[PDB]
Amino acid sequence: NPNANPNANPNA
Amino acid sequence: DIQMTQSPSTLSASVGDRVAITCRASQSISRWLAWYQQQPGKAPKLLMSGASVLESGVPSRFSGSGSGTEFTLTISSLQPDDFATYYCQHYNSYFVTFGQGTKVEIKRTVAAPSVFIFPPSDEQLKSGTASVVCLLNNFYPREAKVQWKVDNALQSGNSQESVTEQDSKDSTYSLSSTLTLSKADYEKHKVYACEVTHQGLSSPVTKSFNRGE
Amino acid sequence: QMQLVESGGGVVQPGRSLRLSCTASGFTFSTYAMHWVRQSPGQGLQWVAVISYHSTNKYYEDSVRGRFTISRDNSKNTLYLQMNSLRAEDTAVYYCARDGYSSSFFDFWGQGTLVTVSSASTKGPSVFPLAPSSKSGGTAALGCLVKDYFPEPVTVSWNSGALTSGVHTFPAVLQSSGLYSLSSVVTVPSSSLGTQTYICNVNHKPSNTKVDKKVEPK
Repeated sequence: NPNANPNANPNA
Repeated sequence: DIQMTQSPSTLSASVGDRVAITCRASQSISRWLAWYQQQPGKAPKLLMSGASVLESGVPSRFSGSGSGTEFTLTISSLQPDDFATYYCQHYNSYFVTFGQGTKVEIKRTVAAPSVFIFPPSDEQLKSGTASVVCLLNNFYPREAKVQWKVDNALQSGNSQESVTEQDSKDSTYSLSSTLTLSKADYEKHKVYACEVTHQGLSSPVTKSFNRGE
Repeated sequence: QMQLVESGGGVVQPGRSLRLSCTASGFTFSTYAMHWVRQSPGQGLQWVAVISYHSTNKYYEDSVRGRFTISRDNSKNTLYLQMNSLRAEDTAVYYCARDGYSSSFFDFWGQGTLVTVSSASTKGPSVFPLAPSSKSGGTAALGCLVKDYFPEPVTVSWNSGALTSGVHTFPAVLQSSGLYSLSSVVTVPSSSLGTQTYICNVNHKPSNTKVDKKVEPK
């Protein structure tokens, strides 16, 4: 998933 | 903590077949289950995740099912590229584990091995060791047994075996067994024989030679 | 093109250390967790460790926790595995793998780098003839036995590549000595044993040993 920003994952 | 058990460990089938591989988890993992394919000499390749979601580029003849503890990888119509080893993997936690793998090999008719025995060369004997080699050529299925005897004395623990992959033309196996003896022990004995047992042989076959003769 | 290039492997002595590298290109290395997965020869897969995209989280499997250390340099698109106190049980091909879905499974793998934990020393093979028997009208078998070499691999061809049909070159086996041995074999017509000459061409690049051995009826 290149479109996923891990800095904007609300599950973290 | 979680053990992944695949079954069968080996599977024999032919092109055009429907085949099913099973993966059991020792503990509930919902649908967090991935399948991988590995060709010889190649890194594994992801086929599915979430038990059933195919990766782009994976032919749709592959399909996965199951939930909780038991899972199935199905190939509707086996194609030549599909003969490989298949692994399952859970991702119920960070600390993932794989199944031991399932190898899918080509089924064919029974073929008995051709047996050959080779004495140690004189070049080698000059060095202090003697290697006796027994060749089992082009047999199927893979299961075969080799017994070494030196003057009717069964040899145990002093030989090593090696088996080829399924031949690319006729889908048979070949096996090579080497008996290691000291040069002194080789000179004290006459008869060197390897006896082979295989499904394709009505009775075991023995190939032997007499040292120097 | 997506690729993961690994390096730093090779032969290492028990108790010693070694660092593996894995360099990424063709995707955004810095947005993915990265894993190391290993496979010992003839065996299955085993997960080793993971590192989060910004290195905050690192996890290891039981057998390596305390000896292995995982890290990364996003500015270089590089993943590292520092292996210490190496044991014979660590011998394996080591793969780096991308966690494309951030879910602890692996959608893209590098082609792996081999790590061999051994005290054995580089040594070229002795090439001995497996001569065809005098009791062989139909088919005969001959070969050559390449004995006592380290590390892998050796390559074997027959008649400088001209003879490939009927050729079986077996997987190497590891002896208690720490050295490898393998056999190469071919089946030929018995009627061709006095005419056609059979040469097995052995090449062990690690020791710069090339041998051409003629295999004759004794």
